[PDB]
Amino acid sequence: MLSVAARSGPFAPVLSATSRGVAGRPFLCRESLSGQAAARPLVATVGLNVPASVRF
Amino acid sequence: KAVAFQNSQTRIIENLHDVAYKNALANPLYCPDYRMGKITSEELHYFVQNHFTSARMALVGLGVSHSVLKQVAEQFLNMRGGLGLAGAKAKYRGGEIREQNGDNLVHAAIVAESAAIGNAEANAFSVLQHLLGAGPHIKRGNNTTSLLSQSVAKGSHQPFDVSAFNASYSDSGLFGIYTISQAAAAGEVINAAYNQVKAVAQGNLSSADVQAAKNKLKAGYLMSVETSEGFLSEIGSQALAAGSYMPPSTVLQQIDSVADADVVKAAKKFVSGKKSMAASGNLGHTPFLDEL
Amino acid sequence: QPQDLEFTKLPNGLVIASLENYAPLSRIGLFVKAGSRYEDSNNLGTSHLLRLASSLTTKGASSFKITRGIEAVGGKLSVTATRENMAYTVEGIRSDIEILMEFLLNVTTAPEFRRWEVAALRSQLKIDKAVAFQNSQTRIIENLHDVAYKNALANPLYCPDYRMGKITSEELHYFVQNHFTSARMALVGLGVSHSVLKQVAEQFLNMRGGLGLAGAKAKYRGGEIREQNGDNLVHAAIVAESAAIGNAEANAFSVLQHLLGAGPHIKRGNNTTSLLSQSVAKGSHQPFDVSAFNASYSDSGLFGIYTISQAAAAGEVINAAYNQVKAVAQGNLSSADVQAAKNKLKAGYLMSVETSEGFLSEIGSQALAAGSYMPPSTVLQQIDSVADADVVKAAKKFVSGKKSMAASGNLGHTPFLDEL
Amino acid sequence: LSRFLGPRYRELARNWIPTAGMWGTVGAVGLVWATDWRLILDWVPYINGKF
Amino acid sequence: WLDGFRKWYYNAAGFNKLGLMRDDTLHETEDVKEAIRRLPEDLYNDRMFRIKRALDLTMRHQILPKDQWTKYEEDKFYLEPYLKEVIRERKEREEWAKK
Amino acid sequence: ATFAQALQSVPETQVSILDNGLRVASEQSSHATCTVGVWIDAGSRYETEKNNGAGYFLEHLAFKGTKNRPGNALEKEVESIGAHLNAYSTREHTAYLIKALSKDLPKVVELLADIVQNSSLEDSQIEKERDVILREMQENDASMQNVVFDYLHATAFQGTPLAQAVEGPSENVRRLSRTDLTDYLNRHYKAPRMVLAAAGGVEHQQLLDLAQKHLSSVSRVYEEDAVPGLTPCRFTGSEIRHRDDALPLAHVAIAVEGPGWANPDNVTLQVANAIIGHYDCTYGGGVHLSSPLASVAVANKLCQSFQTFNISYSDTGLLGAHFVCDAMSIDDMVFFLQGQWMRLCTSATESEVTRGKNILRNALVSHLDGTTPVCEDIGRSLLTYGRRIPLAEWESRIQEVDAQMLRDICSKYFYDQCPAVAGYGPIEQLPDYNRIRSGMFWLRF
Repeated sequence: MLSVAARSGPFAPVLSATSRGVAGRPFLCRESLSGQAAARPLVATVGLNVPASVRF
Repeated sequence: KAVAFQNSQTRIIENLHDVAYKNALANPLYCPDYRMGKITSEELHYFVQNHFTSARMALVGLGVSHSVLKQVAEQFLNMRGGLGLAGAKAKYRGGEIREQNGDNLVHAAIVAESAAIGNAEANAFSVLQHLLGAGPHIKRGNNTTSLLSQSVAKGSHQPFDVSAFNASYSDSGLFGIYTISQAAAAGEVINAAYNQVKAVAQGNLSSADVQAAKNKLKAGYLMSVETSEGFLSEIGSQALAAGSYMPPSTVLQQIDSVADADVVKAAKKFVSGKKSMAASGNLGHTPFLDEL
Repeated sequence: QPQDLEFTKLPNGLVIASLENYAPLSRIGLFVKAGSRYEDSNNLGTSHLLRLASSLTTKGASSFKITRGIEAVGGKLSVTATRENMAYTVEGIRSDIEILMEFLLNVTTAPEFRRWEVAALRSQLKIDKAVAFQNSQTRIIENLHDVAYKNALANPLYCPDYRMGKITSEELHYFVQNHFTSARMALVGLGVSHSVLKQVAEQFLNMRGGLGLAGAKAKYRGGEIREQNGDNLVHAAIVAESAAIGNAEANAFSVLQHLLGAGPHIKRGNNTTSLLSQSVAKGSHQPFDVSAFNASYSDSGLFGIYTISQAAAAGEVINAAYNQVKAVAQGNLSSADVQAAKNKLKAGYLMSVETSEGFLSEIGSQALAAGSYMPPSTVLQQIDSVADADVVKAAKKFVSGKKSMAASGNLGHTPFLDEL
Repeated sequence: LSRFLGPRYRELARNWIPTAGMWGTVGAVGLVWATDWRLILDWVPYINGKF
Repeated sequence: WLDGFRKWYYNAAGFNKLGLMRDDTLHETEDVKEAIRRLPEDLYNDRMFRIKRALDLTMRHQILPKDQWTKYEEDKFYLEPYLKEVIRERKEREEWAKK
Repeated sequence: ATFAQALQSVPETQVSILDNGLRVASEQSSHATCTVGVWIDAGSRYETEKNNGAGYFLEHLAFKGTKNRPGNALEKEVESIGAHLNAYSTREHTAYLIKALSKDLPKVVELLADIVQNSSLEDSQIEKERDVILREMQENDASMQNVVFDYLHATAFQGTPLAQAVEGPSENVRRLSRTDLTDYLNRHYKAPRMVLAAAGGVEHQQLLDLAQKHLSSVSRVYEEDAVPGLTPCRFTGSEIRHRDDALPLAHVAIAVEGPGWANPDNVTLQVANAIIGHYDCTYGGGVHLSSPLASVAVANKLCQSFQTFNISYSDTGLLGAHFVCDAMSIDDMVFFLQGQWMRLCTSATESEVTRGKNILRNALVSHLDGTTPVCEDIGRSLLTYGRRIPLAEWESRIQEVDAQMLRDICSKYFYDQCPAVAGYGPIEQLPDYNRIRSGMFWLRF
C-alpha cells in the first residue's frame, strides 16, 4: 500500500530514480526595457550578406 | 537558431504559437531540435513542388518598371499551376507551456483568439493594441499614457516592460498582453495589466485616448510604409492577402472608421475567449489561467 | 523465527524499525521526506545533486574513505528517490554492519558539501540526466507531473538544464539543513538487531531534531504540453486527480488500475483480461502498449492511461481506451473481473513485499508517511474489502475530473484533450 | 619511501622476488656469455677443454 | 625575539618586497595543483594577478615602494586549510595503499 | 549471530526424483509468494543448423496454444489467479516461471503441466509468431551488448553448436514448420532434463503430490533410442570487428575460455573477475572507486561502461570484459584492461582478494535474496552442478581462496592465452590481434 513499488508495478523504475553511489544583456532598467516586448509577430530574416533581423 | 534564440522574446512567441493552435499554425517558425539532421532534399523538393506555385505567389517590384517584370514572369515564372495543400484552418487550442530559464526577468504573455486579416474586427483589435500600448515612443521614457504601463506603474515600483501584442493572420488572429518583469512581483504586473484590460472591457476609456490610439496606429502603418523594404513588404502582404492594392489613405479611412464601442467589444472578446499563456523565467509567483 | 517488525519511535522524533532475520544480508535504510516536492522552485535540482552526493565527503569520513570502506566491506550504498521521498540504503555483510552504519549515518547526517566535490559532480548530473532521458518513459512522466501539478509535485525528479551549473553548495546545505531532520526521518533495518540499531541511532542522530521546513500543498493544474520527439513510437498519457495514499478512494483506484492493466503480467503475451487492451486491440492492429498507472502521494494523486502507439493509429487507440474507461464509468463491469483485479493487486503487493529491498522500501515508506506498520494480511483484508461500487465511483471521478495529457512523438494524429 | 614501505608492498615484493632474481641470473649468465670469463667458463664441462 | 627573527627572515626572503605573500611561492606539485583547483574563484583570481604582477616586476627587475609591500602581519595563510586537507587526504590514500 | 551461523540457518533445498526421473526442489521460507518454474536443459546448444530457432520459438510459443485450455485460456486462468509469468531461454537452459500467491499452487502447477507437455501448435500462431519474432529480431540490433555477446559466441566457438544464437538467423526462422518444433519438443523436453523449482511459500510433500498428479509421465524413453549428447566445444581465439563508424559508441568484448560449471574453480575465477569489477558512467564513486581499471577510466575519461563477466557452460566458459567506450580510447581501455588483468595475475595482494571475496559474498547473497533469482539459481544449479550447492559450502569454497592460489590458477586460465575479441561500432582504435597478444603477456614477467 504505502510504498512506491506497491502502487504501480512496472512504473517503479520511472517514478523512483535509484542511484548506486558505489559499486554493487540582462535588462536591469525599466527605461532600458522599453522595446523588449512583442508589438508585431515573429518575422525571421536570413540574408546572404546581411545578418539576422527580427521585426517585432 | 542558437544565435537567433539569444533574444528571450522569440522563444516566448514560438512557445505561444505552439500552445495557442492545434495544427497548421502551431508549427514553429524556426526548426525543432531533432529535425536538424533529418530534413531531406526530397522533403524540400516536395515542399517547393507543392507550395511554391505561380498561382499562389506574387512578385512585386520597387524602382523597376512593369515591362521587364512581365517579361521575366512570362519567361521563368509561369510554369507551376498546382496550388498544393491549403492548410488546415488553424484551430485554437489554449493552454500553458511554462518553462524555466534562470533569468531574473520572467517573460510571460497571455493571449486569446481574435479576428483575421480582412475582417471588420482586426482594425479594432489593432486600435486596442495601440490603446494598450506596444511601442517605445519616447526612448528611455515612462511610456506614460499607454494604459498598461499606466495601470502597472500605479501599483508596482518594480522595473517592468508591459505591452500589447497583436498577431493577425488570415485565419484567426491572436491578441494578448506581454509582461517582462522581475520574478518576485510577476503576479502584480500580470494581474494589474489584466485588470486594466478588464477595466477597458467594461467601457472605462476616453475617446481622446481612442483618438491617440488611432493616430498611433496611423503613424505605425506609415512607419511600415516609409521605408522601401517596408513598402515592399506591405505591397507583398496586400498582394498575397487581397490580390488588389489598397491605398494608405483608405487605410487611414478604415482606421478612422473604428468606433469607440468596437474596441470595447474587442476587449470583451479577449476576456471571454479561451486564454493561452507562454512564460519563462523563475516561476515562483507567476499566475495561471485559474488566477486570471 | 522472523519476529514482527517493531516500528518503534524514538523520543528524539525518529521512527526506527528493525528486525533480525538471522539473514545473510543486513540492510539499513534511512528514509527522508526531502524529495522533489519538498524542494522549491528557487532551489531546483537540489534533490538530484543530493542524491548523487551520497558518495561525497562528510563530517567524520572523507569520500575516499567512504568509497573504499563500502567496497572493502563489500556492501552497496544506493539511494532511491521518488518525487516525495528519498531513501538511502546500504546493504552488506552482517559482521561489518556497524562500519556500514557509521558510514551511512555520517553521510546522511553531517555532509561537508565542499564546493570542488559538487563542481566535479555536475558532470555526473549531466550524465545521469542523459541516461535517465534515454528512456522515453521518465521524460514524459516528469513533464506529465509538470503539467498535472501547479507548484509542489510539478518540480521535476531530475535537474533541468537551466539549473545545471548553478547548483550551489550553500543551497545544498540549506536544503539538507531544512529537510533532513528527525521528526520526518524513518530508519528501518533488515537483519539488524533493534537494540544495536537503537544504540547507533541515538549515538549519531542527536543532531537535527526538528520537524523541518513544511512542503507546499500540491494543487492540480491541467492542460497539455504536447511536444515532438522524432520516433514512430508516440507515448501519450492522460491523467486526472485521485486521492492520497491511505484513503479508500485510493484503494479503489489501485484496483481500478489492476482492472485496467497495470503492466505485462505475461512475458510476450497479449494481456487478455485487461479491458483497456481488449478495447484498444478490437479496433487497432498495429503494435502498441496500453496500460493504466496510479501514483498516490501524501496530499494528492494521479490516475491515468498511458498509451504507447504508432503515430498513425494513436487517435483511435487513445479514444478507444477513453471510451473503455467511459464504459467502466457507466458500469459495464464483471464481478469476477473485479475479483481478478483484487487478486492481481494482492499478488503485486506480495511481489513488492517478497524482495528484501522492496520490503525495506515498503516499511520505510510506511514508517515515513504513516508511521505505523500494517500487516500484509491486513492489506489483503483492505483490498478484499474494496468492492465494485467504489470502482464505479472512482471511474466516474476520473472521467469527470479535469485531465492533463503528456505526449511525445510524431504528433500528426495524436488527439487533443478537448477532442477526447 | 614512506608511502612505499608497508605490508602490501612487502607482499608485492615477495611476489616479485623469484622472477626478478631469475632476471638477475639472466643478466649474470648473459654477462658471462658476452665477456667469456676464464674463471667461470673453465668450470662448465662442455667448454672445459681450451675455449 | 622569534617573531622579530621571522620578520627579518620575511624581509630577507625578498617576496615581501616583490608583491607576493607566503602561499604564492609554493612549488606547483600535484598536491599544490590540486589546491589550485580547490581555491575559490576570487582568491584564485587575485593570486594569479599577484603572480602575473610578480612576473612583470621581475621582468622589469624592480620592486614596489615600501608603502605597498606585503607585511608579515598583513599576510594571510589562505592556501593552508586547503593544502592541509589535500596533504591529509593524500596521507590517508597512501595508508590505504599500504593497507 | 554471525555470518557462518546465519548461512547455516538459511534453509536447505530438498531435491527429489519422481517416477520418471524429473527433479523437484523447493526452498520453504516465511513469505507468502510462490515461484514455481520448470527448467529444461534444452537451449541453443543441442541444436543443429537446422531447427536453430526452435528453443526461442517454443519459449515464445508455450503460452499461446494449449491442448486442454485452448486460445488465451492460459492467460485468462493465470489472471484469474492474478499471477505473473516469465520465460527466459539461454544457450543451455530454457525455463518457465510463475510467481503467485501460495494458495494458487495446484492452479500454478496445473498450468505448468499444460504448458510443458500439452502445448498445442496452431499454424496461424506459427505465422503470427514468426512475424513477431522477425520484428523482435529486427528490434534486437539496438540491444548492442546482446549483439556483441552473440558475436563473441559466434567468433569464440566457431564450427561448434555454441556458435549459433539462441534466436536463430533470419534464413532459419522462415522455414521453421510445426513438425520440426514438435520433433524438438519430443527430443529435448524430456523429463529427467527438467527440474521443478519452487522457492518459499510451498511445502515439498504438497509439491511432490502435485507433481505425481500433474507432471508425472511426461516422456522418458526416446523415439529410436537416439539420445542427445553434449560435446566438448572448441574455443577458437579469434577477432570479429563489425565496423560502424557512424554509430556513436563502440561495444568491444575480450574473453578467454574459462573452466565452466562442473569444474570447481568458478569461485576463484569469479573472485578475480570481481576484483576487476564493473563500472557504468552513472556510478557516483568517481576517482575514489576501488577497482583500479574503473579508477583509471574515470581519471582519464576512457569509457562509458565496462562489465566483467564469467558466462559458463558445461566444461566451456567465456570469462572476459565487455566495454562501452568512445571511438578514441579503445586502445587505452584494451591496454589498461590487460594491464589490470595481468597486474592481478602477477601481483595479487591479500587486501585485493579479501575485497573481492567480500564483494563476491555480498553479490551471491544479493543475487539469492529474491525468490525469482533464487529459483533461477535452483534450476541452473540442479541442471549444471548435479546437486544444488548451499551458500555455506559456497562460503567454505570462498574462504579457502588466497592470493597465491589466485595467482597460479590465473596463470592457468589467463596467461599467454589467445582471447576472442568482438566489436560493434567504431572499432578503428581497437588494436590488431597481435597487439592484443603482445599486450597480454608481460615484458617483465
